[PDB]
Amino acid sequence: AVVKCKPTSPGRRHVVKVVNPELHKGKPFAPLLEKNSKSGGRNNNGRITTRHIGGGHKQAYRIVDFKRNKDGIPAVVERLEYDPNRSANIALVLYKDGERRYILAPKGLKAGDQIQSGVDAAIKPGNTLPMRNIPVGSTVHNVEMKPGKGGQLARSAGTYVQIVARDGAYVTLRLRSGEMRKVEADCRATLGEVGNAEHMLRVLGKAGAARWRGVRPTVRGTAMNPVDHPHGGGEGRNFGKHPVTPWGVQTKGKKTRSNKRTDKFIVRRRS
Amino acid sequence: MIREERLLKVLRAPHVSEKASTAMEKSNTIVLKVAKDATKAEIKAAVQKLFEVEVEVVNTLVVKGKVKRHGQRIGRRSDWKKAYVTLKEGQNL
Amino acid sequence: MKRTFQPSVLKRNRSHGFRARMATKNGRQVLARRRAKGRARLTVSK
RNA sequence: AGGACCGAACCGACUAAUGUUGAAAAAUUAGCGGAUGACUUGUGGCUGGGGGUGAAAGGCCAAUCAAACCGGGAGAUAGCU
RNA sequence: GCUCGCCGGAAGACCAAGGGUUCCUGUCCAACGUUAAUCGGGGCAGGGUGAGUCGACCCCUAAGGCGAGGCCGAAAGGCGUAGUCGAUGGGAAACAGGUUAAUAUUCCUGUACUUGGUGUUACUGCGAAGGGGGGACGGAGAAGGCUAUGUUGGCCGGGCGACGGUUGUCCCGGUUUAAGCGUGUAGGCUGGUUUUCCAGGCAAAUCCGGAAAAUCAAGGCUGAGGCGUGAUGACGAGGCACUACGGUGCUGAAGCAACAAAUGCCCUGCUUCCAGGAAAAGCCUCUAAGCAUCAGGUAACAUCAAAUCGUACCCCAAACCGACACAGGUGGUCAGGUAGAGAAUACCAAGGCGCUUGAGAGAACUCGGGUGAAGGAACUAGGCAAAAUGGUGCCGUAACUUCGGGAGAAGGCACGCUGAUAUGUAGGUGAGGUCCCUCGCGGAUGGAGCUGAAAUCAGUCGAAGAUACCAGCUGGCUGCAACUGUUUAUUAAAAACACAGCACUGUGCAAACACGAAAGUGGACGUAUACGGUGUGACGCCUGCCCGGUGCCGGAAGGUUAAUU
Ligand SMILES: [Mg+2]
Ligand SMILES: [Mg+2]
Ligand SMILES: [Mg+2]
Ligand SMILES: [Mg+2]
Ligand SMILES: [Mg+2]
Ligand SMILES: [Mg+2]
Ligand SMILES: [Mg+2]
Ligand SMILES: [Mg+2]
Ligand SMILES: [Mg+2]
Ligand SMILES: [Mg+2]
Ligand SMILES: [Mg+2]
Ligand SMILES: [Mg+2]
Ligand SMILES: [Mg+2]
Ligand SMILES: [Mg+2]
Ligand SMILES: [Mg+2]
Ligand SMILES: [Mg+2]
Ligand SMILES: [Mg+2]
Ligand SMILES: [Mg+2]
Ligand SMILES: [Mg+2]
Ligand SMILES: [Mg+2]
Ligand SMILES: [Mg+2]
Ligand SMILES: [Mg+2]
Ligand SMILES: [Mg+2]
Ligand SMILES: [Mg+2]
Ligand SMILES: [Mg+2]
Ligand SMILES: [Mg+2]
Ligand SMILES: [Mg+2]
Ligand SMILES: [Mg+2]
Ligand SMILES: [Mg+2]
Ligand SMILES: [Mg+2]
Ligand SMILES: [Mg+2]
Ligand SMILES: [Mg+2]
Ligand SMILES: [Mg+2]
Ligand SMILES: [Mg+2]
Ligand SMILES: [Mg+2]
Ligand SMILES: [Mg+2]
Ligand SMILES: [Mg+2]
Ligand SMILES: [Mg+2]
Ligand SMILES: [Mg+2]
Ligand SMILES: [Mg+2]
Ligand SMILES: [Mg+2]
Ligand SMILES: [Mg+2]
Ligand SMILES: [Mg+2]
Ligand SMILES: [Mg+2]
Ligand SMILES: [Mg+2]
Ligand SMILES: [Mg+2]
Ligand SMILES: [Mg+2]
Ligand SMILES: [Mg+2]
Ligand SMILES: [Mg+2]
Ligand SMILES: [Mg+2]
Ligand SMILES: [Mg+2]
Ligand SMILES: [Mg+2]
Ligand SMILES: [Mg+2]
Repeated sequence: AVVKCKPTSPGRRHVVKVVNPELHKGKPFAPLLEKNSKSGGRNNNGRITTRHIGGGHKQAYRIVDFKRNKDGIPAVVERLEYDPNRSANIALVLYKDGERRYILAPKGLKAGDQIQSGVDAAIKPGNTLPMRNIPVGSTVHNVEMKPGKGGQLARSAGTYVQIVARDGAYVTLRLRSGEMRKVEADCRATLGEVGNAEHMLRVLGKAGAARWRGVRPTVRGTAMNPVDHPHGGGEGRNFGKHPVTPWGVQTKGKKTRSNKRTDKFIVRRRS
Repeated sequence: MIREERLLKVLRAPHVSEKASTAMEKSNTIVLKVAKDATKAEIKAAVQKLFEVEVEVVNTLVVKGKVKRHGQRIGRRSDWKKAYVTLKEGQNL
Repeated sequence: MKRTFQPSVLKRNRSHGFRARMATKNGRQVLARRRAKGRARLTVSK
C-alpha cells in the first residue's frame, strides 16, 4: 500500500512510503545468505569508475535462484521477504524433498501457493517452462537469453516480457524498453509479472533518503571550472556549448550502441 | 635434559643490591645475572646442578641498558637478563 | 592545532621500512643509493 | 515518529575586541551555529602528479598547488638589471 | 609547620598511542632553567620493571596486501587462482589482603580456576580437507527488576569546648570484606517424547531438512541480583610502646537496618521501524576413506607442564605532535556532597595545585572591568559595541497557512520563611503477625518503621523571594534561497554548491559508460519500476512562437571522393 507521511517536519512533508504487510518481519533464511561489501564505485586500480556511489546501509546478499532448474518437484511458498539488493521482493519456497530456495516473487503469489518447473508444468504464475511450451501472447518474467544460463530479462519490480511470436527455433519477445528481440525457444521463462509494482510510486522526500541507498551527490558540469568539465567556466551562469559528458561526448541524442555480434537478434530497436 | 656445557654458560654472576639482599633474607630468593638467551628451565637446571640446591621457581626479567655520554660521544650499555631464583625452604646457599 | 606529523610506528614501518623497500625494484634502488652514499641508517627500521 | 524543538559533552566558525618582532607561522576572551544525523570519532586500508580527490571554493593532495616534493638533463635560456 | 587562595566531569585518578630512563637514591651547580637557586624532567654515580590466568606472541578471519602455476604486457612489469598474510573484530583460565625508596591481579599470605601431555581404572565405535548447528551481529523506544553509590537511623569508640549556651531531639570518627563454590531467583525463549518413510544437504550420515503417525501435558535452554559459603580469617576507629621522630612494634570495639538510586547489569532481552543490519575459527554434532578385540573416544584418579617478549615513568602533558619547560592539538576508562532537570552552574570532598622574575609607586595613555545626573540612537556606512530579556506553573495568544504550523507569538499573574489542614498529607516502600502452600529465593491478608511531593488557609521579614551563578530581547514591512545540510584549512558561509522532485537523452547485458597499450576490474553478483550522462531545482499555477544558423537523429536516389587496380 502507498502511504503519504504527515508533514510534522520539512523532511517528512513529501515522503511517500510503500508499505507491504505481507513481508516477513523476522530475519532472512541464513543458509542462503552471503556477504557483499561495497565498492564506492572503485575498480581494482582503486580509481573511481562510476561516479556517485558511496555509503548507505550494509546489506547481506541473498542467493536468488534465477535458473529454476529443479524440475518435476513441487514447491510451496513459505513467505515473502524484503531483499535489499533489488527492487523486487523474493519468496522463500520449500520443495517437497526438503530443499529451500529463494525466487523472485511474482505478482499475486502468497504463502501456501504451489509452484513447479519443467516442460510439463501448468501455465500458472511462478511456474517456469521452456518458451517452446509457453503459449504465444503470454506474459513472462525472469527470461533466459541462453538456455541454462538463468533469467536475465524482466527482473525488476513490476516488469514482464510478452511472447509475441514463435518462428522455428526462436521466439520474438517484446521487452519493457519497447525493443523486439529474438531468443531461442529452449530458453526458460517464469509465468506472470514480477511483483511489487508500487515500487515506482515511492517518493524519497529528502536528501538523506538517497544517501541511505548509497547514492552520493551529482555536481552539474556547468557549476565547475573549465579544467574540470567541458561545461565549466563563465562569469555568472553561462553555457554556450553543445551538452557533453565529462569526457567530451555529446549527451543529448548521440547513440552509443556498437555491437555487431548481437545485432542479428534485434528485430526492432526501442525507438 | 640440558647438556652440562650449556648449563656452565647460562649463569653469569650474582647480583648485589639492597633489593637482592632483602630477597635472600625474607623470601629465600637469590638474584642472578644470566645469559640473555637463558630460559627459566635452563636457569633452574643450572642452579640445581652447579650450586647444589633445590629450586622452587624462577622469575626472569630483561634489564634495558642505559644511554650514557662518555665525553661528548653517545654510548649505550648492553641489555642483560636478571633471574629471581626462589630456593626451597631449608636450602641455605 | 593539529600538525602534520602524527606518529604511528606500525604505519612508519609499513610505509618506509626495510621490508617495504625490499619489496620493489625502486625500493631496492633506494637502498643501493643509500649504501653507496654510505648512510649509517639505511631505513627507519628500529 | 522525526536530516522535529531547547540545551552541555562533541563537531564547527557568524560578530567584536585583543594580539600582529604574538602565549600562537591562524589563537585567546565574550557572545554565535549544529548537537539521532546527508552526525561525530579511534585504528587499519585504497586512490599519485596533467594524476588523485572534490555537496565545485581552482578547493585539498605533509606550514608548498592554474599542475606536489626530491634528484637528474643543468652552468636551460636571459637582446634585461 | 601554621595560615590564605585555586581546580575538583578536573588543574583529580587509570590506560592506549607516542616517547624511552624522564622513575628512586646519593651527590654537584659550570652550562641548561627567560631572575636567584641549596632546587630540578640539568650534570655525575648507583639502583629499579619478577606473570599458566594482565597484554603481546598464538588460533581465526575483515577491508586490503603478496601471490606457485596461470592470463596479459617492448623490457621493467600488470592482474589474479590455489594459497598465504593482515585487527580496529571472534577465540581457556585469579581474586582479596600485605609489602619496596622505587614493581606488583607478576613478590608474600589466604582461597581459587584453565588448557594440554603422560600414566591408572571402567566403559566404549573411533575416525575429515567433507555435511549440519553454533558462533552470528541494525536503528529507535518503553518499562520493570537490580546493583554500584549515597543519605538517615542504630551500634561502637572518642568529646563536654579560648566568647553567651551546649548530658543532649548534642559534636567528631568508624561501621569494610573478593574471585570461586552451592543455590537457579525477577525475567526471556521454546511444546516435549517416540516410531516409520524420503527426488534435499557435491558421496555417506544415526546429524540437519521434509512427510506421516502415536503419545504426553510439563519438558528443556538462558538469566541479573539476593542468600549461603569463602570468612573462628582478613581489614578495622583508635589506643598502647619505641623512634635511628624518618617510620616502625603491639593490640584492636562495632562491623547492622531502612530509604533513595544510575547513563552501569539482566539486555546479544522485549516492542517497533525500514534504510533490512561482517567473516572465519574455537565449540557441538554426523558420517567417508580407513581402523577394525588395535588405535581412538568418554568418565574418575595421579602426576608433569604452561615457554618467549612487555611490565619503570609521563600520558589533555614541562616527558606525545607543535624549533621553546610554547595560553594550541591529542582516543578510551572512573564519576563523592549541598543546591539543581542536568556530565550546566556555584560552593566543597578525595585528590591535586598557586601557573620559575620580584619589590615599590599609584602620572598620561592602552587593556579588562564597575557605576553614573538630565537626555535616550541625537552616535555611526550600519544600534557596531554595550545595555536589556532570561526559570517553573497557570491564564492567554494575531495575520497567514502546505492545517503540521506560525507559537515560547504577543501579554499577564503567582513564587521567600513559619504554622495549620496533616505532632509528615496524597503517593512510594514495606517489617512483624496471621492464613495457605503443587512446600520455596513461594502466594494472600496485614500494616510497624522509613521516605515524601503538590495545594489551600493563616501569619511574618525585607527596597527587592525565578534574590547569587545560571538563564529567549520582542514586534512590523520587504529582496533572495523551499527546507536540514555543504564551501574558499589561513581575509568571502553567501543569493554560491547539494537536495527531494521534474525533464531530455543514451543503454537489451559480454549494456552504455569509466580505469587500463592488454589481461582484467568497476557499473552489478544489478537487468529498462535498472544503470549512465546533461540541464532544472520542494510545493502551487504554468512553461507561448521560431528548425533560417550551429549541433544531433533519420534517409540513400544522385554529385564528389582514399587506399587498391
Ligand atoms: Mg543496491
Ligand atoms: Mg539529480
Ligand atoms: Mg565556480
Ligand atoms: Mg576543456
Ligand atoms: Mg551574465
Ligand atoms: Mg549569449
Ligand atoms: Mg610465581
Ligand atoms: Mg534536530
Ligand atoms: Mg535549529
Ligand atoms: Mg577531541
Ligand atoms: Mg569567515
Ligand atoms: Mg568561543
Ligand atoms: Mg540545539
Ligand atoms: Mg574563479
Ligand atoms: Mg597545504
Ligand atoms: Mg606545467
Ligand atoms: Mg642541455
Ligand atoms: Mg643559470
Ligand atoms: Mg573554588
Ligand atoms: Mg563544571
Ligand atoms: Mg639522562
Ligand atoms: Mg625525580
Ligand atoms: Mg651560584
Ligand atoms: Mg641561572
Ligand atoms: Mg636528573
Ligand atoms: Mg615476564
Ligand atoms: Mg586474500
Ligand atoms: Mg609467476
Ligand atoms: Mg596480485
Ligand atoms: Mg592467518
Ligand atoms: Mg585487537
Ligand atoms: Mg610507581
Ligand atoms: Mg546497595
Ligand atoms: Mg546516554
Ligand atoms: Mg605502571
Ligand atoms: Mg613555565
Ligand atoms: Mg602546554
Ligand atoms: Mg590605574
Ligand atoms: Mg577602560
Ligand atoms: Mg555597566
Ligand atoms: Mg546616564
Ligand atoms: Mg537616570
Ligand atoms: Mg525611553
Ligand atoms: Mg542618524
Ligand atoms: Mg551624524
Ligand atoms: Mg550586537
Ligand atoms: Mg551584556
Ligand atoms: Mg529592493
Ligand atoms: Mg539555503
Ligand atoms: Mg570546514
Ligand atoms: Mg577563509
Ligand atoms: Mg563485465
Ligand atoms: Mg540552479
